[PDB]
Amino acid sequence: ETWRTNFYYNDVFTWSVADAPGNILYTVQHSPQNNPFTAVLSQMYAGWAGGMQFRFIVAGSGVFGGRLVAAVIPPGIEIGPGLEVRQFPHVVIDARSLEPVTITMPDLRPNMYHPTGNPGLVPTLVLSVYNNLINPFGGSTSAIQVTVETRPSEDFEFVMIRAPSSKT
Amino acid sequence: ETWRTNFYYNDVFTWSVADAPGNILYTVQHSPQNNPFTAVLSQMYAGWAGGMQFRFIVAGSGVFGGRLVAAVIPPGIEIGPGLEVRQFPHVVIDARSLEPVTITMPDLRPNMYHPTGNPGLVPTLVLSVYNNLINPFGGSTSAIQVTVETRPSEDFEFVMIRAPSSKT
Amino acid sequence: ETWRTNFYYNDVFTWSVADAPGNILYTVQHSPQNNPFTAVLSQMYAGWAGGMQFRFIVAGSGVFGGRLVAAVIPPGIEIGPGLEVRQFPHVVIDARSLEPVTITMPDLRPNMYHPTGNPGLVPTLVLSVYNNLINPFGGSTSAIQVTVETRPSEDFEFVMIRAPSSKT
Amino acid sequence: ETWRTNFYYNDVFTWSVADAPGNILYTVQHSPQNNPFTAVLSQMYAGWAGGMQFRFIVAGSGVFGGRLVAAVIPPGIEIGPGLEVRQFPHVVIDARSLEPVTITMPDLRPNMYHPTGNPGLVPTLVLSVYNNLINPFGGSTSAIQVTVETRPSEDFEFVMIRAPSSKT
Amino acid sequence: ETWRTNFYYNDVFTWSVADAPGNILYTVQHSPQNNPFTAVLSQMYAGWAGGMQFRFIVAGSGVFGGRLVAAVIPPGIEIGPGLEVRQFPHVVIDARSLEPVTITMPDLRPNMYHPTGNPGLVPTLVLSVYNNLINPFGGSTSAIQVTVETRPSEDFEFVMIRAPSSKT
Amino acid sequence: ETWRTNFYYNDVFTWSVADAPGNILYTVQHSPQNNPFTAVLSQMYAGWAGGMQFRFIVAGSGVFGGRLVAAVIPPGIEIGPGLEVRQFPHVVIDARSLEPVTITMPDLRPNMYHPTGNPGLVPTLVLSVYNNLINPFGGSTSAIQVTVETRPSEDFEFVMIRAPSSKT
Repeated sequence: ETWRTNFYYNDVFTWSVADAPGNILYTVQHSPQNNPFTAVLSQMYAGWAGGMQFRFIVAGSGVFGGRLVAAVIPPGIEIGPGLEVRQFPHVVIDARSLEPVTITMPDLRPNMYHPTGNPGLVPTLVLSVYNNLINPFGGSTSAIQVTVETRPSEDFEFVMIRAPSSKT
Repeated sequence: ETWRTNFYYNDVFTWSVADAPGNILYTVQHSPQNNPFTAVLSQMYAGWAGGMQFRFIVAGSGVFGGRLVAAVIPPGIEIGPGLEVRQFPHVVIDARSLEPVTITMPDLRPNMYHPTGNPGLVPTLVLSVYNNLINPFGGSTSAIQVTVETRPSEDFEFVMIRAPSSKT
Repeated sequence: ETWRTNFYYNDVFTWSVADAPGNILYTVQHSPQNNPFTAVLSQMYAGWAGGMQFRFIVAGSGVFGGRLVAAVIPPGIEIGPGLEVRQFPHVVIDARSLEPVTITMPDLRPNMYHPTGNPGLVPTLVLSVYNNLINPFGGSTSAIQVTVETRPSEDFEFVMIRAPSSKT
Repeated sequence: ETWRTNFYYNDVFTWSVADAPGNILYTVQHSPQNNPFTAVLSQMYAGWAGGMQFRFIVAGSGVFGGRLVAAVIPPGIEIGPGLEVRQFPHVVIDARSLEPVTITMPDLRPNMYHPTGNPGLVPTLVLSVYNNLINPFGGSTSAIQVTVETRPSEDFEFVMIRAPSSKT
Repeated sequence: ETWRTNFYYNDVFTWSVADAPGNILYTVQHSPQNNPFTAVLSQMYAGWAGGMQFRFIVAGSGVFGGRLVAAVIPPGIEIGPGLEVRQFPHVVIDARSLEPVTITMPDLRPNMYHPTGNPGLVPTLVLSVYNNLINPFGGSTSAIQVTVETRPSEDFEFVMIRAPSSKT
Repeated sequence: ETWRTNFYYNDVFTWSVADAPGNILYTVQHSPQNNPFTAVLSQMYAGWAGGMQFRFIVAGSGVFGGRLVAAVIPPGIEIGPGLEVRQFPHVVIDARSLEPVTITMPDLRPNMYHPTGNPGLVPTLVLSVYNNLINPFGGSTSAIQVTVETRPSEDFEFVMIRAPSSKT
């Protein structure tokens, strides 16, 4: 299936020099709505399970400095300013990265599947500043953009086909 | 075990000529209480899992016309007048059927087992009119009866034996 | 895939005693729009190919008489009153049929695939009266209903995945 | 060849309650003209041999009674009112038959092949009343229709290709 | 054949800082005219089929930032400002890329071959801005050049040799 | 065990242009307290042995210059300004390094294990300037940050389980 072999655009956010280390820049809950094609397919099924892959593309240059840290937070843990992302299993993203950086969010769940419309407890992916962005030139450029892309994992699947006009 | 090899009477409902297509005639939630012998056994166990088979016997004649449609609704979907039963996986029941028609309701659940007294989310079986009943003679007979019978499926089982006098 | 293993409701039409033999009661062009689930999937693909199966359920009784004839018309043949359906390859449908009657419409096409939004030349399925309906009782019932259901064939497939928001 | 794998419409006749037992309702001589597609092919050949299959579709209902008898008459036997069809090899056709009844007419001939335009001696298929039609309701319906279809047998063939514009 | 083993110059376009994300910078229809040597060979043949490879060489530097996205659009889809290139299968091109980036455009066609002079429906390759170009120095340089090169794919071929002086 | 398969944050220090070559920037003694998860586990054991891996992430840019040198100092050697780090076995760390640099500190000890609370003689890891940091632009940026991460080695282990409320 071609809809699960390629990465597709999901979202975009901004990283600036003002952001102090430890600040959270981007959070998203695990859901089929985070992919363009799973959102279409979800209207004819009553449940889902499996993980998803995320890919980050940094639109920086070779003169910038600074790093970001991304990690997956298990269900049942409060998300806020006092979260130590750097002490979870994580990956490191550079400002002058030329190749995309990929992190997989597995389906960490206490149930067997997520009902559509009420998935229950789900994991969360959190992006935060590890080292603050620096611009040695000090000109008019004080921020850069990061693009997010997603692709379903190998074990992702739908269950319990249903009528398209039904209500969850 | 003879208590799980034969079909036994569960309920009965009425089908008339006045019922317009799409009207729901009979609904039942998945439960051990839908069989005479599982209801007795349920008083000494604390949990259950597995499916059940349903059998419909139509007390019609060779001059009637009209059809019914039966389907299993997954947990988490609202049941009401605006439910498109004909666009779920279903079976078709005729008014002049001589042989019984059998549909199996599997145990579609997000948990590992159903606690007794609080099973949680369960599937539902829905019977509705597919084509309205017709009587070409137009006499005094305007309704017929349908008998419902049940038998536990192969994978049905009880767990966690408990004292008979305990309270759930 | 459960969306291609079961039959689902498509349409319904009326057959009465007034219809003279040779009259056409129901026609439909070959298209993914004739199935509830292929219509949803067609919004993310740019082409399709393959056949479809049709199933007819007659809501008659044991006292009616009369027969219908159904056939597949190859592309490039005019459809109208002067069409001899009975001299094409066809199937015969009875008024008192208890079991559904199934006919397969293959993908007869001069191209390699059908572009979505402009399929080109396609076959057509035609239903017409073979012997007129008769009611020996002669009461108030002069018409019966026929339900149509569809299921994709084994060789049906989609090609050329595309963005859901694109325009054909 | 698709022209010899399917049944096609040939003719139709009427069966009523007035017809006394032993009356002949339908007769036809063995000929390539009894099939739509052999009639077209016969214009480029000078001879033919082989049998043909006949199929009868009764447009009755479940309340009618009565039976018909069909048999093949060898060449050289006079056909008329004093013909005992019931004492030839025969098949029995019911008024409330749901499935078509098939009889094969073999090529019983004293020659090697039939010249086109002068076949010589040929067999004949005869339909007659075995038990008279009865309508217990006694309303306005006193007759039913029977449709005839044909398909060439396995051993049917043409010989001696000729110019289409020649005269036999 | 050396004419199908090496890349050769096709075209060039301009990328500037003013271009907003989503703007289309370069489009080309699939054709033998996009390669220097297939254009010469096309004057003695009446048809062609097969894909082509494209190669992009960015004349940027190590201080620029920004990315482009390239994708193949199937035949029968409207090309314009409201095209979501980022949600097709695509490749990502960087402003400071040192190595060339290659994308293959297959021959997506509903026919068997493309007649020369009237190929019919053909795919299209589209280049658009994914992240806008940025120059941290902010001097006089506000645009860069991108060179395009092509090479026929393995399955490309010509058919139906014809006189060089004939007219299509 | 996931607590010994991933790197986790330990500390951070500052590197500036003012630091002359040979100056020491960061020193740490070998201890279970240098990892977040070994510090928790150390409260229920009475001894430990084995090495630890260190990882350095430099938050520099592509325009900076300068290098650092890191080495492991055996127990029993005085640590001070007159230490020739460059003439020990060492690794070299660059200011514009994109990938992390890893050095392993083995458990060089004259005993069999380190008692908790009084480990005895232990090795030390020393970071010092090899070539001074340079900023060709000469703007307001005169310092960069270096992040330190740790992960236990393969041969690290605890011994002699003890009551959590005991005192060493």
